[PDB]
Amino acid sequence: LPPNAPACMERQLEAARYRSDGALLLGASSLSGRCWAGSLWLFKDPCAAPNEGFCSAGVQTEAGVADLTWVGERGILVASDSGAVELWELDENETLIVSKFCKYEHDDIVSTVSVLSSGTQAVSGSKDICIKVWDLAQQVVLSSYRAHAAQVTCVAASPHKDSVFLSCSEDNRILLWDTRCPKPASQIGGYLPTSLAWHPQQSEVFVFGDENGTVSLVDTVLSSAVHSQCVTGLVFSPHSVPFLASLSEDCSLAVLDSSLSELFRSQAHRDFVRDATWSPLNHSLLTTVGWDHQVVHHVVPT
Amino acid sequence: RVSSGRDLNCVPEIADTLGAVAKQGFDFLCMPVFHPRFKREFIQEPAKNRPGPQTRSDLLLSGRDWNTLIVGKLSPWIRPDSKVEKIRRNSEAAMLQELNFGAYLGLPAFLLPLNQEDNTNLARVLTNHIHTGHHSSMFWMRVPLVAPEDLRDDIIENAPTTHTEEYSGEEKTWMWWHNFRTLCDYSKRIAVALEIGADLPSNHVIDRWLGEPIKAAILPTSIFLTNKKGFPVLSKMHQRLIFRLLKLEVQFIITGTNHHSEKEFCSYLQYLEYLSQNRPPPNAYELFAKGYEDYLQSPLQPLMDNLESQTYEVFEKDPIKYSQYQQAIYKCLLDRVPEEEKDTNVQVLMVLGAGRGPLVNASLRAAKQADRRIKLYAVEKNPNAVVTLENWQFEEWGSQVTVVSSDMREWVAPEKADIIVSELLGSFADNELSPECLDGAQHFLKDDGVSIPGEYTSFLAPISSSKLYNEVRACREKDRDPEAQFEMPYVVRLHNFHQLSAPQPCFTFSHPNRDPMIDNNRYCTLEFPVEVNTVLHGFAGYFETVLYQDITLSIRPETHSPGMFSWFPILFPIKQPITVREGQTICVRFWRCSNSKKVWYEWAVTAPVCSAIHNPTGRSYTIGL
Ligand SMILES: Cn1ncc(-c2ccc3c(=O)[nH]nc(C[NH3+])c3c2)c1-c1c(F)c(Cl)cc(OC2CC2)c1C#N
Ligand SMILES: CSC[C@H]1O[C@@H](n2cnc3c(N)ncnc32)[C@H](O)[C@@H]1O
Repeated sequence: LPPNAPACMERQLEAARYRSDGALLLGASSLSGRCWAGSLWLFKDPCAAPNEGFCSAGVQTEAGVADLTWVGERGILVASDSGAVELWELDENETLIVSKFCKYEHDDIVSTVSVLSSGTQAVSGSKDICIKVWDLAQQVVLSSYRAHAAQVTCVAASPHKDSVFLSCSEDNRILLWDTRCPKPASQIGGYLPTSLAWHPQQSEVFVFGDENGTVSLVDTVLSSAVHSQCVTGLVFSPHSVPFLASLSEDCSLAVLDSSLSELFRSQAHRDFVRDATWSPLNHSLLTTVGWDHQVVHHVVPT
Repeated sequence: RVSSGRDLNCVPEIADTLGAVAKQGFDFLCMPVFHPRFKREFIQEPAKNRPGPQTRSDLLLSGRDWNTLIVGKLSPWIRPDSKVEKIRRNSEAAMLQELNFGAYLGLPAFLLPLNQEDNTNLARVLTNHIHTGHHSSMFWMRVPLVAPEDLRDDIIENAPTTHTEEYSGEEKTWMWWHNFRTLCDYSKRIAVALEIGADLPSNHVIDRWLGEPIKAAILPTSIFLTNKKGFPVLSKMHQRLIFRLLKLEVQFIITGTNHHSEKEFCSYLQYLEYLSQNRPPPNAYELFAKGYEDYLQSPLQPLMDNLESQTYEVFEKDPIKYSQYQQAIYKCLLDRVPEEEKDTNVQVLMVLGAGRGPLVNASLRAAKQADRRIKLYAVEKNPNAVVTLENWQFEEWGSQVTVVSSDMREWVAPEKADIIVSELLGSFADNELSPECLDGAQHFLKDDGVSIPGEYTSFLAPISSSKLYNEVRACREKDRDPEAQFEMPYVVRLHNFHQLSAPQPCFTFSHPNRDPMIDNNRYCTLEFPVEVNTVLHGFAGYFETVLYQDITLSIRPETHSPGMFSWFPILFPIKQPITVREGQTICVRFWRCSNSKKVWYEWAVTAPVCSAIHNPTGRSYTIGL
């Protein structure tokens, strides 16, 4: 029950991201009921979550948390329902989560956000069809791109190239971006794409899931019918030869290998699976969260 | 006084939100009834068993607030036309659920998007909902002037934007609306919520929406400019569109976040108010008929019917009309009585259809200013108005005026007239049978007598207006032809419509008719060059008349008598709308038919396609002789 931390945590869990030392970051939204808001949480003890009385820190946000991501080791970048991108930062003591800036630049729900290589800039996608490049230090939008014709479903920064990032939209476009080019967007050659994930060890390789439950390996083609519904996210493991965790609206988590073959299957969740994060300490442990308010700790056989 | 609303996709608490919206100066709020991101499963476990509540409780607002302040919005994840079957099923169930919850709350309107070309299933679900209980709730189809794909930044290197003109392509969003409402069989509860983009399209794309049931205009904050002082404003082109939209009295909706953070949020709204205050409506005639806009009226038949007292009052509240008569009589008296005979030559004037006596007085005022002598007859077959005439004659006019309570076709005049004056014209000129009346009265006009008016002509022009088409369509009655409403004309102050070609003359009549073989039947063919893509719903009618020489009356728009209130245009509908492409010609045929009892009109379209002959044998509409 830390200070300025809400007593009750929202039901719908959307984000779960580990950091270097192993503290777990939780993003929650209230998608029903009287008040539709969100919150941010930090669990230095990952097994204590989602219990609010045994968390390291917490804070309430004005609107929901559509997506979030770490910014270093004390920064939290939030995609708000209010159309704003928010940056929160832990104090030196890491007992309070304070709002660093909250800028209302998008005209609709900000659905996706991703931090670039340098860790000083981030790219966000919104239902207003726009994609914006942010200067986290100056708290301003460096660029605003309207390349898509529909909602921007997912934006994923390049792991090591600070000017490159992916994005997919309901206009059926997968766009590879390189802000070094005069025309920075490039359309990469089905069902609507819904999730993106670069390969951590291969520069020009990424994967993307579609609204029909298929995961595809793409060189800048191999695919497999992994889920029976929309593929919500794709997370590679930190291993030298990484595994691929895919979560979907079918309430299941899958773990695939180099050829997109299934090595593990979890159905512990009773609602949508919203995120997945690999432990930096134990590489075989995989944590998932969902709208069933469950924080499951999977032990993936390697 | 602009009725405006605030569009939001994020509402943490309804009470606080609605308060901030009201304090900023808005009349209503567009908000989702279910959380936009709260995707819901309806078929597959375990997700379908998600414990409630599924959304907010209706107790958070009073019934009066739900009825007047809230506009529901369909959740953006609902895609009934998705290519994935599973997503179509869930979207159908979710659409009915959200729509039914809107009806449950008694919301006055619900917002649904038209953001792609195929909305077939979306229309089916909506239509199904409409036929599940009779309700008055409205459905606002959110559709943009310019499809997002057609306004995206040219920043995709391997997929550049189009730089050549695609005339029809730039009208694609209108086709989205047209197909959707046609699938919905022109439901009166389905209106347009036109969304305005940062860059306006060609005029033809904008004109496309002329005559469409536009109930709301959506203005994103990102389209506003910034003047020196830092307040949001609009380009002169956008102001031109806002002015056009105010004439339609649409409700304006402000969407998007505050980008002029230096100023408060009511700033955008203030600009609308400011623009509303800065416009000009022609004296009277736009004051006058603002309440009669697109209001269908049965054409008068002053021959077969006796007009009521207040109907004559309307005729008399138009001084410009009668001063034209006075001048017309004035000029005629001078031309027929030289100065040397001003004391010996008494002219016999006969008002044929005197009503309550505005022409009688106009004749008296004409003789005075002309300094000539006139002997007046006031003929009027409506006995109730003859009561007004004879009280006028005893109290004021005196022996100079002789009231004759008779039909001009049967009256046996004691002498012959030098000038017959009549006001027997309708919106379509001869649609009250002025030719037949003056023909029967022609025998007691001197061989050199003058008739005022001397001639009149009717004009036709093809119009597009899905709004008026729906109003005519709504005129079905219990015990007649289910389509008889399309085979009769209406007097209406045409407002929300689009004139597809310049009016052309149709029927002309001259009086006196010296011809030995008088035949008032008519058959006329007209070809209207149409330079736009549109849909034909009917033909607007006007008329011009020559009172005397250069003195005239006209409701034809290009020659409209300035300042005259009398006579709205007439409307001839057609049963089935007709698609017309740019450059095509609309060929219409009109007949003026008659027997010994009734006169009527028959019309048909022969190009680009053939319509059915309308009102054959006056089956649905006749004018009593
Ligand atoms: C509905 N309707 N149909 C015909 C007429 C009409 C109007 C004005 C004149 C006229 O000044 N002279 N002679 C004639 C006939 N010779 C006349 C006929 C009308 C009509 C009406 F009977 C009434 Cl009561 C009101 C109307 O509109 C007012 C609201 C603006 C109209 C019209 N349009
Ligand atoms: C000012 S509208 C036409 C007027 O002329 C009258 N009227 C129409 N037809 C005749 C007619 N055949 N004989 C006499 N009055 C007529 C009508 O009763 C009405 O008052």
